[PDB]
Amino acid sequence: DKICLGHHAVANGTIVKTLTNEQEEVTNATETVESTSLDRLCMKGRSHKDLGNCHPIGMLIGTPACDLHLTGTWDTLIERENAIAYCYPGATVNEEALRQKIMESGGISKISTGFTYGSSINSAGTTKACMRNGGNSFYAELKWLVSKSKGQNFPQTTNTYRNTDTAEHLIMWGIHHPSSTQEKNDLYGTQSLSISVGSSTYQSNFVPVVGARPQVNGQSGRIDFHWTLVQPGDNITFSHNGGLIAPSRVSKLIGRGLGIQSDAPIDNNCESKCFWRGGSINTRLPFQNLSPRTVGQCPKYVNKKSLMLATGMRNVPE
Amino acid sequence: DKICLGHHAVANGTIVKTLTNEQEEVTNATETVESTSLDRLCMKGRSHKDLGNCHPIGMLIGTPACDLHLTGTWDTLIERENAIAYCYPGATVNEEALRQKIMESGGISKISTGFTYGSSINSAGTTKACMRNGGNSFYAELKWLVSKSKGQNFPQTTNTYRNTDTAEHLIMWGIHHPSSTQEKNDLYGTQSLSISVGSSTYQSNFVPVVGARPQVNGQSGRIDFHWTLVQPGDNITFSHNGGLIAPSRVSKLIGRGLGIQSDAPIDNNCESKCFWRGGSINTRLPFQNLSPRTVGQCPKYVNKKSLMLATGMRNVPE
Amino acid sequence: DKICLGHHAVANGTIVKTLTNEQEEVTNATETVESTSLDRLCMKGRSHKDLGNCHPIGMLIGTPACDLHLTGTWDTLIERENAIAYCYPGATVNEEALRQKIMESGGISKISTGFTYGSSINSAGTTKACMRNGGNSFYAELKWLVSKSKGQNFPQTTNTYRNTDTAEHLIMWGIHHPSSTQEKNDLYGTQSLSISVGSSTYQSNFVPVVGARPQVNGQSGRIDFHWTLVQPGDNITFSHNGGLIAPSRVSKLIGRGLGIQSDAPIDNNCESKCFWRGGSINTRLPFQNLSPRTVGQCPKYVNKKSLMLATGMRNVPE
Amino acid sequence: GLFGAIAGFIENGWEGMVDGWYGFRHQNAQGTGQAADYKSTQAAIDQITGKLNRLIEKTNTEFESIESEFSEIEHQIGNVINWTKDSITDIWTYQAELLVAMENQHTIDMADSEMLNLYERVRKQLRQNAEEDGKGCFEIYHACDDSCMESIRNNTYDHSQYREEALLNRLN
Amino acid sequence: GLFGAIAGFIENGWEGMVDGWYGFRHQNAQGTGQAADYKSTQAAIDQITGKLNRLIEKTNTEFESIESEFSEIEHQIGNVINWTKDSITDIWTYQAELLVAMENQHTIDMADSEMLNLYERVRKQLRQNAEEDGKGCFEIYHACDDSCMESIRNNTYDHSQYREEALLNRLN
Amino acid sequence: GLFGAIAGFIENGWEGMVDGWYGFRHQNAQGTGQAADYKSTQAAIDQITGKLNRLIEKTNTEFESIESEFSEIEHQIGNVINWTKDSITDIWTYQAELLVAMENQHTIDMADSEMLNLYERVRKQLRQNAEEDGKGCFEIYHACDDSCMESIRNNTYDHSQYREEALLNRLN
Ligand SMILES: *[C@@H]1O[C@H](CO)[C@@H](O[C@@H]2O[C@H](CO)[C@@H](O[C@@H]3O[C@H](CO[C@H]4O[C@H](CO)[C@@H](O)[C@H](O)[C@@H]4O)[C@@H](O)[C@H](O[C@H]4O[C@H](CO)[C@@H](O)[C@H](O)[C@@H]4O)[C@@H]3O)[C@H](O)[C@H]2NC(C)=O)[C@H](O)[C@H]1NC(C)=O
Ligand SMILES: *[C@@H]1O[C@H](CO)[C@@H](O[C@@H]2O[C@H](CO)[C@@H](O[C@@H]3O[C@H](CO[C@H]4O[C@H](CO)[C@@H](O)[C@H](O)[C@@H]4O)[C@@H](O)[C@H](O[C@H]4O[C@H](CO)[C@@H](O)[C@H](O)[C@@H]4O)[C@@H]3O)[C@H](O)[C@H]2NC(C)=O)[C@H](O)[C@H]1NC(C)=O
Ligand SMILES: *[C@@H]1O[C@H](CO)[C@@H](O[C@@H]2O[C@H](CO)[C@@H](O[C@@H]3O[C@H](CO)[C@@H](O)[C@H](O[C@H]4O[C@H](CO)[C@@H](O)[C@H](O)[C@@H]4O)[C@@H]3O)[C@H](O)[C@H]2NC(C)=O)[C@H](O)[C@H]1NC(C)=O
Ligand SMILES: CC(=O)N[C@@H]1[C@@H](O[C@@H]2O[C@H](CO)[C@H](O)[C@H](O[C@]3(C(=O)O)C[C@H](O)[C@@H](NC(C)=O)[C@H]([C@H](O)[C@H](O)CO)O3)[C@H]2O)[C@H](O)[C@@H](CO)O[C@H]1O
Ligand SMILES: *[C@@H]1O[C@H](CO)[C@@H](O[C@@H]2O[C@H](CO)[C@@H](O)[C@H](O)[C@H]2NC(C)=O)[C@H](O)[C@H]1NC(C)=O
Ligand SMILES: *[C@@H]1O[C@H](CO)[C@@H](O)[C@H](O)[C@H]1NC(C)=O
Ligand SMILES: *[C@@H]1O[C@H](CO)[C@@H](O)[C@H](O)[C@H]1NC(C)=O
Ligand SMILES: *[C@H]1O[C@H](CO)[C@@H](O)[C@H](O)[C@H]1NC(C)=O
Ligand SMILES: *[C@H]1O[C@H](CO)[C@@H](O)[C@H](O)[C@H]1NC(C)=O
Repeated sequence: DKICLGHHAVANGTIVKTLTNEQEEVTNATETVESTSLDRLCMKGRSHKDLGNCHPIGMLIGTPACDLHLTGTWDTLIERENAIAYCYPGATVNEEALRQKIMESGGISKISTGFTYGSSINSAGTTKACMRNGGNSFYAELKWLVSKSKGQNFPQTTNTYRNTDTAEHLIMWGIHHPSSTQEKNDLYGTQSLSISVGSSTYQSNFVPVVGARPQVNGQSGRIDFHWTLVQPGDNITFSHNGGLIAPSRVSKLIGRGLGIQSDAPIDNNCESKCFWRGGSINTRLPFQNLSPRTVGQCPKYVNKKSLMLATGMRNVPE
Repeated sequence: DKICLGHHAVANGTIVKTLTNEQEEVTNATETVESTSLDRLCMKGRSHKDLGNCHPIGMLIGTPACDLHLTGTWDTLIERENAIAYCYPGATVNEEALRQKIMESGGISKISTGFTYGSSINSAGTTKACMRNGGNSFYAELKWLVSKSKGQNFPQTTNTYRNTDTAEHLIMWGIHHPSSTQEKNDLYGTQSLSISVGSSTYQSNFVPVVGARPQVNGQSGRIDFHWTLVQPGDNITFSHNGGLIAPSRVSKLIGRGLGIQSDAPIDNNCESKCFWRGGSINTRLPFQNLSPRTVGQCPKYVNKKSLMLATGMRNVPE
Repeated sequence: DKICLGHHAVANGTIVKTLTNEQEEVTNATETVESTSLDRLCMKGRSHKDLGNCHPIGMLIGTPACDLHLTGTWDTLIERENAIAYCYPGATVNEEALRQKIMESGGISKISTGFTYGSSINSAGTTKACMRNGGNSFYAELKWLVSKSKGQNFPQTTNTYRNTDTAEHLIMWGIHHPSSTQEKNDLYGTQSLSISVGSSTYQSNFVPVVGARPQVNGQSGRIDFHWTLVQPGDNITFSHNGGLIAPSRVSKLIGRGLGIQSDAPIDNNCESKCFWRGGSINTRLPFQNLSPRTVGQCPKYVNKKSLMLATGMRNVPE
Repeated sequence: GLFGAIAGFIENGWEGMVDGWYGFRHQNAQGTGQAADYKSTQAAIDQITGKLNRLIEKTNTEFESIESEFSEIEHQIGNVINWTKDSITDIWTYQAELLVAMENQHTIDMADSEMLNLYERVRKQLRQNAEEDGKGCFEIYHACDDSCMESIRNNTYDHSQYREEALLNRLN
Repeated sequence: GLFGAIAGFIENGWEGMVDGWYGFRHQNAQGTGQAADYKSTQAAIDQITGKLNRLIEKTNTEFESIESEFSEIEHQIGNVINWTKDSITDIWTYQAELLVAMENQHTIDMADSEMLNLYERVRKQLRQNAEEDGKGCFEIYHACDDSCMESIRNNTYDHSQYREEALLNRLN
Repeated sequence: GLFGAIAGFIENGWEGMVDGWYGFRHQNAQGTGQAADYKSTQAAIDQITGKLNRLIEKTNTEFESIESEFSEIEHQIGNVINWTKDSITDIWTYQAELLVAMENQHTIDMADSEMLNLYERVRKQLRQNAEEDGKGCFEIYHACDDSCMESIRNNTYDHSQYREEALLNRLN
């Protein structure tokens, strides 16, 4: 003569937080914050270039390490720690901007400048800091011009690159800073050194630093690189009388790509959309507590070990 | 002997999303995301200035395109695509910061510097690249100083501007970089050129750089612009012997204003508080999917085409 | 025969906002936005340094007003309005980046450069602008180098600092900018002045700007400061023939600390974790309408005077 | 749903109802009739109106441009700006989606609630003179003319008047 | 409201009830009385407490200053910071308002449900011995003295004891 | 809780019930039996599934790096980036915590309501043939065998069939 209504329960439920109760026991609950990383770079479905010990910028000027990466196409570009950009010591002005540009791109083409030099110029300057096949070499995309006759003055020289393509090119050049006035004379002469670089949307001048400093890779001299974009149809002129490291090629950045800085090994058998220094994050969860520095399409970083979503009623045990 | 209770329904309602259901049918729903823009700039109750062909920086140096815009007051300032700043080819250091200052402002006054020059200086230099009234002219607010007699050394000169106002003044000046040494010699002489500038909060040196470069508006030379703020009560001194493009007037920025970049036509009969490249957003809706780049007081931009807010119960058809 | 169920009410209820009602009356409510500030810096539990007169950059270079703040340790650094960095007129390049580094730190140590100079150099150059004990002095961590003999050529000089510690050191130097060529000739000789600074990760040239300019603290000359980091095991060389304000001590930033900008008086009997220009915010509330600019662990700033949260039922009076 | 009426024990809505959200159908000696309840309809509509007013309240925060439309930004500052803007947009998109989903959940359940509140108000009004059919109707155990029907809708029905007749019909 | 009791069928609150949120008024020959219910009052109070505790739990993110109070910031970076700070402030202002509007809606409805639950608890205890008056009162069809009234308040009322008398009266 | 059933007037859950969320226990002449209710269980599970579906829908905003892992970032811009990233993290942390706290409050109350909806359905099912005991059971005032119990569970119980026997036992 009796019929009772009820609901299920379990022997040990799980604790969740509600708006009213920090400690509400429910039948079932599930994690909303990802705590697990895969410690590899999941590269499945991606056309990727691992730069090894080649630095993004190295790709533009032609450091020996980057000889296998002077041109190419990718949808994912992978930078490693301690990668080499500069065999000969120096830095690029606005380095981080350029690094990010290269890392936002999906490829690099190279186009020759066609720069020829008079018989009173030696275009074949090399160094022990950039070695190719056990011999003194130089950046593949550049030429180190010095006076043909040791000590005798370097002539006023004009070189113009014309961009005849339908897209903007990226041009780079270096300024050599000697380590002494003596070295400065042998290479370029006594005259004051003026390097004017001008397009229709850019101009600038450079005076080369002569002064003693530490040896880096056996060299006290420095080569500092500078860059600018050349628009379709526009010409860029190099008016120079010594100390210019002139481009033998220019670069063109193709398409869009995802830039990754990581030292986690490549895995072509998992796909992922989210990456960080320590590998890949592929979860369906909306939140993530592994790292604030991720790239791609990522779950949002939160400062929480755990957040449990109730997937069942209150647990009221027998 | 019967009474029955019920609710209304419609033939077919609208779908909305709930927490527990993505395809929930209700009797009525309303949009929360604005999809529509007014393709004009709504300027009712606004003291506005349409710069047309004049670039904000051209207001301060007095480019011909900007002749109607050397002074003024406004609470809204409108910049158009392809506006002209430089008639004679060149560029300004810290250009984007300067452009933003002008666009954050509510007006421009001009104060004469009072600079005068000895008879061996010709302050009337002009160029066919800055045309006025079918004749050669120059930047209204500046003077191109050259040696009165061709080929002779420009004299050592000192010009001090004294800010007697209670407000800070924006002083601009130019440095001319010739296209050749012969040009450089004709204009200022064979002497080494030096321009030093000094206030009590700023100092710098500038050297004109001769160099071959492409023609822009028929000119291979360049004039590069520099600016600094002179405090009330402070003075600013120029020491120069050739290459200085000296100010005949300085600017004072007045009050606050909203800067807008757009090519939408101005409408004096509608009002708005939210503008974008494509025009005006007049909505009561809290969200907007037209553009991430908006100015004023705007609905928040969202990555959604549509978001329906239920305004009625569950629709349960007969 | 009658038993009635009911709830309590109060005479004077409180208005709160709900999802559906802007003007809802409840039996009680509590504030969620902090409007109250303590007009004191609450320093209980904190090893703090009040810089008083002293600007954080002055700690590095040794302005007299910073004599009590050349070394030390703290968890909390307090900067005041009108603090002095430059007794002798000038400024630091990348000043704000430097200021921020010092205010992110928990202390400062000082290490000697060991620099010495031949008898043709007077290294004890001083100025009336940097007074100590009623006498003309100079920045405690730097040396003003001028020719021993007036008008004589400042010799070609090299000084190298070597970092033998296991941390990076912060090195600073200055460039004197004379107010005339006569003064420049008197101090450094008639030679062209060049200052080159080179480490393994940094190099730059510097030339003294000479020209007339306003007297600041009685001086038309200027000393601008420059800085860089020298890595563990690295060397930094200075090559100079006059114009270098050379370091005698370099700095080491210790640990982490919290930087506060305020003129509020210190109080050692209250404790706080949130600070602003006007003092300390001590609240359990999650929001505050005091200021958008706070430091520490702070309630979030909201554009709201008041947000009442109901702590009772609907008030339904009789 | 939450309250069991709409999409619950009441089978469906009435498309014939055009002057109300909630109401009454009757069937007695003199046939059928239909009338909308003004009170519970206005209770629900006022709450909807409240939500719509919250939706449109403006913040007067004026924003300047930090991106040039007509000239190129320096690449690094440009990337920071892009990162910040995209982050801000992900937050608002999320907020917007959450707000609407939450409000919708609530307005559906609020509408259900009002239907139950009308039902309950009627159930108690009739006291012992009627019974529930489980499909949202009340089976009345007396002669209830159009005039009696109006009093139930008018909330002035007096069970005392019919209890004697009704209880006899119920206990049979 | 959602549960129909507070500002619903219970017509108003009792201003002279100072020792509880919910409670009882009775009426019988011996007189009238008023006592608060403890269990439902704490049920409501403890849920309010939970909310207060959530409101006051503090994060630990240390923020440094990115804006000098006493010197000039470079104009372009100053503008990025301003835009970003104002964007964050708009988010928190909106969040604060959403939080409080939402919590408020919830606590009001929660308070209503606890009142309803107490009503339902009494109704089931009284079983067939009483009838709902629609104003939140129960009319009791047997002699219920102060002591009888007390057992109802204390959840120890035994309906089997009064059933015979009460059923006879209900049928009159 | 909100709807007064789970951890309300129903004392505890049944661990023995492994084949469903809501159910029946009965006792009559032929002993005892326990069966799950499909429709109420599904309604609850389906609503849970809807929330998890919402939880896993992916925003496709592609972010780039603005912070080098391998080289030094200029200090000022590095501080702005850090301020911004931490601000965003505080927002998301806050969002996540509120989302789940609210969601959990909702699923608990939704489940509670589905218990109450099942209870109310059966109450109307039995009409005048049974009485509530206050603990989630109905005392049936006639002989109700296993075929009779099943018809309550299956929602095919006709009350007219037992009304006469039931009412007699209810009076005595
Ligand atoms: C921060 O974020 C902004 C906004 O996303 C970036 O600016 C965009 O940059 C992209 C380049 O990645 C631009 O896309 C290019 O558009 C060109 C067309 O020009 C117009 O496009 C629309 C017309 O509606 C306008 O928005 C715009 O004003 C232009 O007038 C195309 O020619 C390009 O296509 C090329 O790419 C394909 C790859 O599929 C190649 O095969 C070909 O080379 C092809 O021609 C390209 O799609 C986009 O216009 C920019 N948007 C805006 C609003 O400016 C910033 O660059 C970014 N900043 C940093 C530092 O990263
Ligand atoms: C990024 O955002 C910050 C904060 O909003 C801006 O800093 C503010 O800049 C504005 C200028 O637009 C300053 O407002 C001015 O304040 C003057 C008085 O200053 C004193 O009082 C304020 C009180 O809060 C103190 O902050 C300050 O330290 C001083 O003690 C007023 O006199 C000014 O009025 C002007 O307009 C009137 C019209 O009514 C004219 O008649 C006058 O000529 C006058 O120019 C003006 O309102 C404000 O002081 C700054 N605030 C802070 C906290 O620093 C940044 O500039 C902004 N950066 C950008 C866009 O790059
Ligand atoms: C923006 O934020 C980033 C990330 O938070 C920040 O980079 C971090 O800087 C801290 C220093 O504040 C670095 O922490 C060090 O790392 C090593 C481990 O590799 C620790 O063992 C160190 O311990 C030292 O810390 C003490 C201070 O309490 C020192 O007195 C002593 O030297 C200790 O041995 C130390 O914690 C950390 O490497 C980075 N983190 C990352 C992920 O890069 C960056 O500096 C911020 N940017 C700006 C401009 O402020
Ligand atoms: C010689 C004399 O007494 N001249 C009187 C002027 O006083 C001097 O003016 C000169 C400029 O002409 C300098 O400002 C002198 O300033 C000092 C100083 O105190 O700062 C003196 C220091 O010894 C000197 N330091 C070094 C290392 O040389 C310093 C520097 O030369 C400059 O700061 C470099 O820029 O200057 C000052 O004493 C006086 O101005 C004038 C007006 O009444 O009367 C002159 O007789
Ligand atoms: C800027 O120039 C003016 C005018 O030369 C200076 O004003 C002088 O102030 C002094 C007091 O310091 C007074 O003797 C005179 O009123 C002014 N001098 C002369 C010769 O007229 C002003 O001091 C200069 N520089 C600043 C303020 O830095
Ligand atoms: C650049 O070079 C071309 C080809 O030599 C020449 O016609 C002209 O000087 C320049 N043209 C343009 C479009 O810049
Ligand atoms: C710095 O100088 C010392 C002493 O001359 C030298 O041995 C050491 O290798 C140098 N270090 C670097 C990094 O150049
Ligand atoms: C939805 O339509 C109804 C008519 O059914 C109308 O009254 C109402 O205005 C509409 N909703 C909104 C938000 O405008
Ligand atoms: C409201 O008053 C009640 C007592 O009536 C108290 O419990 C509560 O803390 C009060 N809150 C505030 C903010 O005063």
